[PDB]
Amino acid sequence: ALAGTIIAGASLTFQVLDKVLEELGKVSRKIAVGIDNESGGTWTALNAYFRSGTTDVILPEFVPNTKALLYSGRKDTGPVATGAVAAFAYYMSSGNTLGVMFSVPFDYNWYSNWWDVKIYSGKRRADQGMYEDLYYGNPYRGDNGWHEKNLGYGLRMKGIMTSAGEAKMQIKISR
Repeated sequence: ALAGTIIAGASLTFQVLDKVLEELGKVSRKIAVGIDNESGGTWTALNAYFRSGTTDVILPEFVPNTKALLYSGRKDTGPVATGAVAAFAYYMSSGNTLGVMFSVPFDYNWYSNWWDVKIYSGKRRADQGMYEDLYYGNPYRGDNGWHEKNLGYGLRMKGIMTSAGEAKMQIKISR
């Protein structure tokens, strides 16, 4: 499989993320995530908190500098009207936590996809609290466009999230 593994950061592309979407099979709401670690140091996976949906893989445990992690999520299978919404976190060698949130709702008539990345001081696990901080703060929209900002601590991020039910999200963390 692809999701749950690490690859060369330079090889992370939309084709790779789309192949991640394909391995999820037949599910109407899913997401493929790829985060390129160019922070200057390795990261260690903490945990993933799913508010909606679930995942069939484990967060890549270690993500050395210059490498990208591949992850995926999906709505619960079957006759349930839900999407894939979660926050997951990585503990960076710098001593702070990278929090990542994605939201792919079941409906788009009154909802869009949203996402955000933020650095928290110390070792912080992903939970409802982190999800709300990221979703109700000032998240980017899954608008098929690239967005970038300073994350503080000498790091910044640039990423993109697509707008449909089968979403792709590519992010790069650079020093």
